[PDB]
Formats: sequence, structure tokens, C-alpha cells
Amino acid sequence: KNYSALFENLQNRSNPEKLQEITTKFFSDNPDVKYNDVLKYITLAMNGVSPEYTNKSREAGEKVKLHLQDILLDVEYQYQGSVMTNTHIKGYSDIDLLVISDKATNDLKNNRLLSEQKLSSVYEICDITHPKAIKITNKSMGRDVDIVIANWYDDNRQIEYRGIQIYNKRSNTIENRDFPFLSIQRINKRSSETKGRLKKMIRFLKNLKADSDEKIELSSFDINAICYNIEKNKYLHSNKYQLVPILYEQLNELVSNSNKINSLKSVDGHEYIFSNIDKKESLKMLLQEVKIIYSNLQSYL
Repeated sequence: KNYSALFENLQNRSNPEKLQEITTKFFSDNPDVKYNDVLKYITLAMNGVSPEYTNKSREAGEKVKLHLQDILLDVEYQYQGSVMTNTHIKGYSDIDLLVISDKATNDLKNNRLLSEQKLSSVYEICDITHPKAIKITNKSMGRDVDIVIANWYDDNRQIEYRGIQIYNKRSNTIENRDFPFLSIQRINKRSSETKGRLKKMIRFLKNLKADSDEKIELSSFDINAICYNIEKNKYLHSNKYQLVPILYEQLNELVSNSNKINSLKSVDGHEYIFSNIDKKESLKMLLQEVKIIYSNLQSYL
């Protein structure tokens, strides 16, 4: 591994506009990484994307919301995506705008068609091809927003995270239950308990995925669940570099013990991550990447 080249490429991924204030704050907050490429790559791969980029990604979704508020009725607007947990690794991170009905399939079909008309009329780049989401491009800001049509799951008290059901334009039905807000709240809460350490691990693994020459087909959904499964007491006081051996132990334990990997559930606890043999092979390839980083890092621990 060429950590010098990986570090530069990582700078262009998380800071594509090359804002010098971001780079200066990085080396200022981490003076130890100087003249050592492996520490630079690890520290930046765990570092959160600067709010300079995140605020503009959230702002692009806000403009989409205002345009839809000119045509849509009986809906509420929420957001999902890595941006909402600050676990995104790209400065040009897109955002998903959820359009949830306050009240079934015909109401969702109407909101989907009305969203198509308004968004195609506002944004020159508007993709209405996929039956589960509309994708727009704010050419003025250079940001992308996906728009998803859904409603609340309604099947002696109303529980809080009853989930949403995504509208499927292709089948004219509602997709099965998803729990994006519960997942967001659980990730942010546990990261708050560990002073940001959970998000460092998540962003780290996602960057190892993007930089791997192997095809690690593990979604952010899966990477979130893997890190969220780690017990807090194992990394409560660990520094940034010590999170790498902890990720190694977790990934090695998942590949080793068959019941450990069979009991791994999603962050919301409503699905199991590993049922799918290529997914476990992707978990193995991710273990290789962590093992490589760990071996190159242990001399500094």
C-alpha cells in the first residue's frame, strides 16, 4: 500500500474543493501524523467530512423540500442517509429526502407523479427512471438529492419507530418496513456515548471499502451494523489508532465464530446482516484490509 498516494486521494474525496482551512485544521488537530503517511491516511479516514460540505448537502435537500411544498399536500419531509449520521466519507455526499404521507397506494402514486412534474420543471437534470426514487442535480450547487415517496407503517398505544414503507412505482405497492430514523438515532446516540469513536470506525471501514482493489459489496447499512455491534466497553477510552486493532478483533471474530456472525443484526434490530455467501466473502476481504492497516500500524502503538 502507498499511503502517500492513498492520503492524497483521500483528501480529494473528503475535500474535493481543496479548501485550505480544512487541511490546516486537520494537521493542527493531529500534529502527530506529520511526516508519517500511514498515520495521515488512518486519521483522515476516520475524520468527519467538514461541515462546510455537509451544510451544503443538507441545503440542497432543503431547496428540494421548498419546491415540493409548492405542489404536495398532506406530507411531511424527513432526511435519511450517511449525512444525517455524519458517517459519509465524500465531501460531495448526496442526501435522501423522504416524502412521508400523514395518512394508501393511490395517495403515494399521486405524490410520486406530482413530485416528478415539479422536480422535472425546476431542475434540468432530473432522473425519474427508477421506480423507488427521483434523483435531481442542483447544477448551481453541484449537489445531488434523491427523493423517496413513503408512508408510515400503520398495521394499546402507538409505538414510536413503527417504520416507513417505501412506495414502489413499478409494482404500485408499498415496500416492506424500513427503520431509517431509528437507525440514525441509535448511531448518533452511541457515538455520543463514545465521544465520536463509533463514527470514526464506521467512516474508516467505508474508506477501506472505497480504497480496496477487491469488490467489498458491503453496504453502509452493513458497515453501520458491524461497528454498532461492538460493545462500548471495548473502545470507550481508545484513541484513533487503537480503533484499528479493535476493528480487527471484531471482524476476525465475525469470520471465526459462526454464531457471532449469525447473531449480527442491523442497527434497528429488525434484520440480520448475514443470512448470502458472497457477503461473508466480502466480510473476509474487508478483514484483509484491516489486517494490512493494523500490521503497518502496530509499530506506532
